[PDB]
Amino acid sequence: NSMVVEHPEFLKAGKEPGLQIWRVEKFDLVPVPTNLYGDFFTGDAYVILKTVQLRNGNLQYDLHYWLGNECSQDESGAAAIFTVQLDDYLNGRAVQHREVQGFESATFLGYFKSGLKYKKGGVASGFKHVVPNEVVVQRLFQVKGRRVVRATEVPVSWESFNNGDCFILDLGNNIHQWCGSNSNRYERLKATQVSKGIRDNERSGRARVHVSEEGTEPEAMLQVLGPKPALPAGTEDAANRKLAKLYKVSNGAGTMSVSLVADENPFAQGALKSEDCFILDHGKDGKIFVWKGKQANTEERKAALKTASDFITKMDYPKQTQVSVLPEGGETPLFKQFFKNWRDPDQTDGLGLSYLSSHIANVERVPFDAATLHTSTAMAAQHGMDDDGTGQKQIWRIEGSNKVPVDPATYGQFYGGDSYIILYNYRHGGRQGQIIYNWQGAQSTQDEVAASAILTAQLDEELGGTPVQSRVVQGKEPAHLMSLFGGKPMIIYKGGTSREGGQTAPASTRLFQVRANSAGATRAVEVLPKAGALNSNDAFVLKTPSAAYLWVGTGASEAEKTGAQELLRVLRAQPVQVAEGSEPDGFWEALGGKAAYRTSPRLKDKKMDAHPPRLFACSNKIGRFVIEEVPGELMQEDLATDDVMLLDTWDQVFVWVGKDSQEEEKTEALTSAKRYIETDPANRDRRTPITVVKQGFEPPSFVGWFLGWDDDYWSVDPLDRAMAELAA
Repeated sequence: NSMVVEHPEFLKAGKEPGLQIWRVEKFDLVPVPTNLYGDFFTGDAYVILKTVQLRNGNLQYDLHYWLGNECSQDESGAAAIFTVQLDDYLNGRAVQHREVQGFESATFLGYFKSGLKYKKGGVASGFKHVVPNEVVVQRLFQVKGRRVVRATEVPVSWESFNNGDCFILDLGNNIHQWCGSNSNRYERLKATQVSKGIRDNERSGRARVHVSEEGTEPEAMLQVLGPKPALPAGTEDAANRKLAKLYKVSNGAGTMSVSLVADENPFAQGALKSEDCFILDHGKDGKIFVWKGKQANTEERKAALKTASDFITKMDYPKQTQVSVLPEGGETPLFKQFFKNWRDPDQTDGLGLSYLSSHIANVERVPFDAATLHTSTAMAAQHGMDDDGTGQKQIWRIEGSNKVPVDPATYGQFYGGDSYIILYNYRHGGRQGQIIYNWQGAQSTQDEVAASAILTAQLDEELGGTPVQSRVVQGKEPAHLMSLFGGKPMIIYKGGTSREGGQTAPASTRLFQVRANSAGATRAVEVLPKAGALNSNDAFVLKTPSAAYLWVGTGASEAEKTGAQELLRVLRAQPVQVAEGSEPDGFWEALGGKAAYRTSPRLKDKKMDAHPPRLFACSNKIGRFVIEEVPGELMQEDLATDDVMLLDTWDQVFVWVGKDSQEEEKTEALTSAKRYIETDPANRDRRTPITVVKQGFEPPSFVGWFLGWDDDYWSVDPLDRAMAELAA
């Protein structure tokens, strides 16, 4: 028998986007009924194929296998086997995931946003997944977790209960949802999904969800559980993110040994040879990766999962540690970010990259258009532009502990010796909002940098606590800030001061980098006058006592050319146009010789593919900084009013502060972002802009990342809503 006859579900999954789940039953793959996706037997293992459509129309595969806690070695064996052999039928191009009950990957978790159910039983005890009528049930689920929401089947007893969690006592025609007196309001909201899911999927709409809390339990509940005793209380990353090591493997074709190849990230991409397999160990953060070179032998590549196991044992890591195997050419963004500038040899041509993260597979890529920007929060988000930047603005320089108004004639020029506050009014949709930019010169004195931080916060306070607050550090201006100065470029000088006090004298030979954005606005950044500071993508202006050069890189467009000559006007010099590759030698001598610089192009449109937006909740309690990734598609729902969240684009880190989060959390908003940035395994630029945003006053460049954003969402308490209209 063929396999495509016999697993025709496999044919569809191989050919259509969607999700397919089989349960391993006596060394066979048996489809799980669709409306039960999310239900898992704790004594079994399963195989999960997610098929994503790529944008060029091609299909991309994530294979996961999932082991329950009461799984036999032989069950998990089969699951591993099918995983390897399925990847085989898909021409070695799938990404493989080992997933363990309780600690499955953020990717895995994202497939099930009604949540997971972990049921008692398995094949060995004669249990199946089966809907067809005839339902005499008596089950108890403990619902636990805030973003990751898991419902675990537990003994039908008050001993199973506690004050801090939610419980569902499934009784067939009637589902009883119960909430601990110490259960937080957001957790109850989540538990309602589970209940509703049991009503809709398992009881085909026809059953009553009855909801209650301690002291108000129904007769039905009291009848099966007995009279209620006193219950106990509840049981709910760090700086283990930063460090990772890379290893070469010898023998999956025999017995495991490994060599250290890099002891600190970021790693050199060239360390990854095709003839071999490598392990990237991030085990202290709960994850390891296996990378298969396209040239490693078959014995080797088909033994990847086994190799991962051995490594976890050899290093004495927890058994629930996550494992990912990746084929050469099919690396995931999280993998590639461990390396110095990942360049996949082709990829400026083509739509997309190595991998499309499942959680943005749906996002329609909208190009930049100033005239329709005011209509597209999608475009706002995708381009980091809250508006076209032509609205009213005030600019101050910090002198001592005061805001001093900058000369309106010089709006656009910023000195590295100073620190600035720009107050900006933006307009998008039909609604108005405010942004306060805090620009910190690389040479500004600590007293003044700090003064500008405090003054920023005080301006926000007195503008009613609502403006967006954005810290930017010299040389890393966010896209929107550049676009605030008519058609002129934002000019940034290495380090003088514009204050009345003390004008200085300009340096003898000065080099400026002129970089443009999606919107065509440019910024000219003064840099060290060395050839090693050159870039093929941008225009450059070099000023020497002798003359003035306007060097135009082969990547540079019209916008960069025109931006550069507007700067030449400011410097009061006369340009000498000079194309890259064929330059007068008076130029090369002005830079002190010719060394090598950067030629490889920038990601531009593919930035989103390489670095999809990721949402985290973060927390300080215990004097320990802890973060939790929220899995799957970014939803407004995921923004809990008693939380401080982080939306990480690549270019910026938004921190969202909920109205009901704690004081220390709200005032640590900035430091939290800095800590998230400091600890990232990618070695993020410490200058990365941070933008603090308030619940109910989010800007377009933020809301535009969540499809389904509704502005009245918070007017009625979220839990009060879900109570009535969603359930019964």
